[PDB]
Amino acid sequence: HPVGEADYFEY
Amino acid sequence: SGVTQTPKHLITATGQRVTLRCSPRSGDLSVYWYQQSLDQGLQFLIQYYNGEERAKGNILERFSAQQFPDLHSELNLSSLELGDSALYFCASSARSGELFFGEGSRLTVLEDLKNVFPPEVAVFEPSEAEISHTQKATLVCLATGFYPDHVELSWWVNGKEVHSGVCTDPQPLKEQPALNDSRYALSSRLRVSATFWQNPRNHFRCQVQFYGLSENDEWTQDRAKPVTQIVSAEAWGRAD
Amino acid sequence: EDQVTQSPEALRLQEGESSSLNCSYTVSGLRGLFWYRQDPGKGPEFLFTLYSAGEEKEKERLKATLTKKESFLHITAPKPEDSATYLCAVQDLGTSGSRLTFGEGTQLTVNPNIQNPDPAVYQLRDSKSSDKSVCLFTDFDSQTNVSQSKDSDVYITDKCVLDMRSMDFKSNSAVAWSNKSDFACANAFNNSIIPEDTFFPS
Amino acid sequence: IQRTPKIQVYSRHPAENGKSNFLNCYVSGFHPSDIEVDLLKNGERIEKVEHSDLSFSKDWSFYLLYYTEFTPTEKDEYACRVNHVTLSQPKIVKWDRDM
Amino acid sequence: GSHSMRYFYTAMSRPGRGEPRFIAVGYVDDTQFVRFDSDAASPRTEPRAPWIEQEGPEYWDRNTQIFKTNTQTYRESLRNLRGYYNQSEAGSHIIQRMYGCDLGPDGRLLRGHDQSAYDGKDYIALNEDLSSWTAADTAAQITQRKWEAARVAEQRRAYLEGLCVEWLRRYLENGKETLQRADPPKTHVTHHPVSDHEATLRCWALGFYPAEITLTWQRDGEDQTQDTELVETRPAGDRTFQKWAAVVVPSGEEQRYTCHVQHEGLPKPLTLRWEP
Ligand SMILES: [Cl-]
Ligand SMILES: [Cl-]
Ligand code: NA
Ligand code: NA
Ligand code: NA
Repeated sequence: HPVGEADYFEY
Repeated sequence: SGVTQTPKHLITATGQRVTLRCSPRSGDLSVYWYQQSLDQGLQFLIQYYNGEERAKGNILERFSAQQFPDLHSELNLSSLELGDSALYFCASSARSGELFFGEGSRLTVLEDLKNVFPPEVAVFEPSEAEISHTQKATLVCLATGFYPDHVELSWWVNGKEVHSGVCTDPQPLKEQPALNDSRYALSSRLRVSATFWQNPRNHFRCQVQFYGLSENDEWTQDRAKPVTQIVSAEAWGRAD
Repeated sequence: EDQVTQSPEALRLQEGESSSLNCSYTVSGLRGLFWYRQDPGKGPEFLFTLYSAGEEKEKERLKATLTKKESFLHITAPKPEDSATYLCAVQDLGTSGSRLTFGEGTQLTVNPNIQNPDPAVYQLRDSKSSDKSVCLFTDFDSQTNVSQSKDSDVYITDKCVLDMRSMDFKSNSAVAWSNKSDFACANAFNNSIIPEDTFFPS
Repeated sequence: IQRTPKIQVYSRHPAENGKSNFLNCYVSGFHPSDIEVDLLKNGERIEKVEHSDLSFSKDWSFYLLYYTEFTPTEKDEYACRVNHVTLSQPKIVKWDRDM
Repeated sequence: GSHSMRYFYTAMSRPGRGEPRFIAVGYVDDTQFVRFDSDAASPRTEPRAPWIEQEGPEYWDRNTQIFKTNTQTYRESLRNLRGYYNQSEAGSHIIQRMYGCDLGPDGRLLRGHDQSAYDGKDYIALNEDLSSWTAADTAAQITQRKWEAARVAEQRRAYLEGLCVEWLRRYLENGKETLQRADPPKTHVTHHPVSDHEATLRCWALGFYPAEITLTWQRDGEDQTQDTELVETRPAGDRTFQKWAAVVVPSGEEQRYTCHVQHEGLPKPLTLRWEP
């Protein structure tokens, strides 16, 4: 199962 | 909090459309819309991050929202039903993941706006028996015949709002409980020392802010349009 | 699949009586559990966040603890000001964004202690009208309950606590009024168990 | 910034002269991801050729497997034509029954 | 360790103002079990191993919604990155990401991973402690401060120690006849003559799983890396692997040389020779 990216998860 | 929601109150009729505005906290780039139906929990509707839609809950096809480039959001509710009457909350997420909520928007949807009434407000001066027995003096304020439930009662002593010695009922009373569209009544108490009530220079006003029909709908009736308004009643200290 | 179950939905405590609020949760992966406090009319207020079992957060009379299945919000020696709804929410690792799945809440009412009760019924006359009148039941102890009237023409409000913090004084009171005049204040709260020592002036 | 692809041309099962099989062309060690791979039967493009999904190694270089079901014969010549940004002209790699 | 689960992300920008591409592949050891490709009308996560097929449409929506969201966020990231390195829209750039959990020799978490690259070079990586980051330059440090303010490291630790491990164990059981059944290599040595430096010896290993194998040629003195051509492990297509190592030069004879095969599927490492 993949991890979900929370808000402000950007490079 | 930092989140701002407008309008805090909306009373409209079935089949109409409403627009709810939300400004996230300064610095927050996301908007979350939640619905809190009367005696029910918060339900996720929709989320926006930087003007772009992200997660979608159980928002109805009738409902639509968007986040503007200035980050503010608008939630539009069209073809309104009685069951759409709820508390609408918007939240903005912090960079560390916590959501912060606004005051909310309370929407009341009615079939017709004919049964909408402002309150009548009356102040009942302390009993002389209470003054003599307790050395305290309680003023009672009664807000009656108002429909719907959106009222904010405040006590103003010598031009300044008081919170000490006061308690207003959390919930109003149905005057004709069987009516289902029953008008409401709301009591409040302000207790002051007999001495404070005794000097006549001291002035007491009970303020009732009613959230009615303003602008949104037309009024095709005899009596004055039950608009959002403050209704008040006052009393002055008695030398006795 | 994201379910938050709060128990009890209603909590009726005596002032000083400690209680534990339960929050059961099922998530794919726990990102964080949240406790909010909600007052009637206003929006949920952020209290604290717990990420791992064994983590503890404490803000005044509130203490929160986390397990892999539930979260407890312990309230120590509650005060009437703690009366509110306590909301539990969860963030999932197996979904995108920071959205919260809320529990239905634990509606708490803290019954206040009453130092020196002086139960009495007083009649209050309108500031404008001479005829129009109200009946005030006041200064009763924390164990006296005000019953409703079966008379549709008599309105009886529920109990209400006012704080005269200037004199470290707290007081209970309920209001009664009737549509029809000749309304007796001595009988206004006839439907409720009224203290034998209740004071009724002339 | 740019890495040249490693090309291996081979059969899924040992080379059975006459009985059916699979022709594989495995490209690895390249960066960026855009690549052209064509499987050839006697210099002409094999009609129906599938490939694995784009994945990468610990060194971030890309790998892909291109494949087609084939029946090898004695006089049948097979090849893989690959083209990368790193290559001036496409590289034809002929299939050897011993590699 | 014994077993691992990895997700590989490839985010690539398009030549100009074109919409970037997001691809994700999921692995358990060397078996690929899922995929997502944002380049489709309605992209959906798809099964790639026969044992992930039993998963409900709730599992597939969770996957699809994570990858549809990554598509939008990796687009913003690709733009943030070309800004750091002062690159125009003209060129195409790639963000690669590898994250996953290694289960122990027992089956508890050995260690967790979360590595990213920009244009094929390391950019940012989660340290072994799952608490700190290793940034490659000042631009990767801009990403680190973003990820520290967003509590990314803590949320990776929770995922890697929990969710990642639970689901790997789940897949390991569901596919135990594939994933936990080590296939030994089908080994043989072929003879490829030349008269001058004399012939060539090719030691094959075929149809083995997992990919980890070791082939060496011992003419006795030891393994002799110099005169051996060790072709890298390649997939056959049936979820099995292939590899060969060859020697030339009897400088002596083809029967002096013996092949050595090391693999999990073997009770003991093999001693293979050419049989005329
Ligand atoms: Cl989503
Ligand atoms: Cl309960
Ligand atoms: Na407004
Ligand atoms: Na309850
Ligand atoms: Na190319």
